[PDB]
Amino acid sequence: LYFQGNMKYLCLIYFDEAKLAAVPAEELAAIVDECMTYSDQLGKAGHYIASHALQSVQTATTLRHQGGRLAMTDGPFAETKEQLGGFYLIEARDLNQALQIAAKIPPGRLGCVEVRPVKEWEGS
Amino acid sequence: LYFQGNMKYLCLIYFDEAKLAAVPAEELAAIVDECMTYSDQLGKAGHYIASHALQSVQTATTLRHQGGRLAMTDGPFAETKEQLGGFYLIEARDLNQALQIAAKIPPGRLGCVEVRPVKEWEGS
Repeated sequence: LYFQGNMKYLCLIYFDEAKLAAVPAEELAAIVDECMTYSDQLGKAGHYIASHALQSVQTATTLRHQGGRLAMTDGPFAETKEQLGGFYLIEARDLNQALQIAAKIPPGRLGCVEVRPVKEWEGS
Repeated sequence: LYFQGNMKYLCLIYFDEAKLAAVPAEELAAIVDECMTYSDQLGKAGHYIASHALQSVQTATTLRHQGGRLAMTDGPFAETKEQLGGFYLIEARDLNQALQIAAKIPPGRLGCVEVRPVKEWEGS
């Protein structure tokens, strides 16, 4: 007998925010539409778990535990070339299938998509 | 009449993977337990939506759309001092309440927690 499935993967959508100005507003809207349509197809296929587009890192607030002290700072965890702009939490039969799905995430064309397996293996 | 709530926030858990070796294995296990207990309390309170610990960035695979070409590379989106090691997707009345919850995420003590509002505002 084998443990019964449910391999989940976090598909991280990374892209330079400073380049959304260069992208025509109408095409940017298309990505949003294709994204809703893709999520629906994923849902019907049984892959969809959750997904969200994130607001600018400018809206972020970071909390860091230093000594035993908590410090609050404006902005993201760190300055990076590409910021985390959204994610898709899915379940697939394996990493290869997860990559096939991630390759189709619409917003991913704005930069890249990092596929990371989660630790939790739900099943029996 | 006001639009009816459901403000969601992504609490990103960041920490240097190279320092999990320095953390005593037993204390590391405690964090895992406090984490399960905290998720349960969050669930009962109505804040919990989803949460996952991520496997090492070594298990990551990144997909990037260049010209019209898709390139696959081993590893994360980029090399950073602290890697994204997990997340909590929650809903709170506002950012201040979201920060109060994030300040209590157990794994957050390994580095920092970035709280980012999602774009989607579900309700009516």
